[PDB]
Amino acid sequence: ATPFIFSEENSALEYFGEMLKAAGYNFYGTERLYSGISGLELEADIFIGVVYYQRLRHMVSDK
Amino acid sequence: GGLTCASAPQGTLRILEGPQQSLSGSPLQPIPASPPPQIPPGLRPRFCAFG
Repeated sequence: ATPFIFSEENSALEYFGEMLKAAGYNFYGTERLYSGISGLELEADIFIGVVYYQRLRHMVSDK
Repeated sequence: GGLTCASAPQGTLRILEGPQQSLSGSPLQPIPASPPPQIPPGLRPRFCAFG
C-alpha cells in the first residue's frame, strides 16, 4: 500500500478487482449476505473485506 | 639609496584554477520510476461454493 505507486491509468480499484475476480469473487468487492435475524437475502449486496484494526489505549475503565 | 614609489601598474592579472563541464546525460535512477504493482500469473480461484 505504498503511496504514489498506482496512477490514474493503472488504478488501485482496477488492480484489486481483477485480483478478486480471479478468485471467483466479484470485481467491485461486494458479496451478498443474508439476514441473520429474518433469514432472507438482503436486497443490496454488501461490501465486505479484510482490514487491519488497531485497539486504542483509551478505555471506559480508565475514564 | 632608499625605496621610492615607481610607475603605477598598467594592468592586473588574477589567476584561479578551474576544471570544465561534461556532457548532460541526466541518469536519474538505477531501477527508475515507480514500478507498478501487478498480477501474479494464473493465480486460480482459492475458494469454491458448497454443493
